[PDB]
Amino acid sequence: HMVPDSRKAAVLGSPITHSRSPQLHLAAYRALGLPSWTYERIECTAEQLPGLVSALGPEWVGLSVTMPGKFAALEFADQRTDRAQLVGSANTLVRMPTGGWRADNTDVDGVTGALGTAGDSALVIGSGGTAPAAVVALAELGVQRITIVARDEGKASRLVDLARRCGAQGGWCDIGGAALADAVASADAAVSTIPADAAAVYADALARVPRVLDAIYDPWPTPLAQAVEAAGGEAINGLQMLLNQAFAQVEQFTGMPAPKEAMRAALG
Repeated sequence: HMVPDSRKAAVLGSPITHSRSPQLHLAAYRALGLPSWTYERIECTAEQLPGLVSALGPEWVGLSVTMPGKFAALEFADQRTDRAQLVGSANTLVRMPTGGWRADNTDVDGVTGALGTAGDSALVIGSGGTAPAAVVALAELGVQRITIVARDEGKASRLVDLARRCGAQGGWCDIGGAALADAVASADAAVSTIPADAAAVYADALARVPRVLDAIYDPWPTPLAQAVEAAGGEAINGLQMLLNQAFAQVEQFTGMPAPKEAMRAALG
């Protein structure tokens, strides 16, 4: 009954059925020659997360964390990356060689990896819970200006503040207002964080942004993507954010380069 040792990982959150993390990680571990590592789903509230992680034994190598637990994960960890602190939340907990848990935010990699570059002037469409990672990612892509295109000036102002704390210029553009055309005319890229049916209202107005990362991937192409493509631009969907989020977790958990083709085969 001599067998190789193995490690345990999981995704924590609630609801926990939509996450693709188990699929992408098991596809990676099998490609990396670690077929006995396990990756489970654990339903977990923000309030439950610290007690849950605190009790895990040394065989637990890493956790992915999704809503509603990302703030709690950052607070729980005894070490955190600078970019997780800057985003203000963590979607990743990695066991350290000598026992601690390190928090990171690879949602940032989702956007930097999916987009590649965002040029000099980038838009974030929306002001909801995924917008902070988009802002920090755009700043990490070296954009000079981040414009928050959203309806709620209050939620937008907090993202403008974050853009500036990241070193970029920032400002707000009312999605429903007269200033949108000028924001689009000078934009090099956009990240759209809102649902497809909400973005469809503004698809023609956003069509001229040359490169658009749409967080939505089902159905595809979205109305937004269709307009961008009809205008000669490039539309990228949210599966590429999920892919690039996962690359970084797999590398941190296994210490091996991400098996990218194997993970692409599991993407959907």
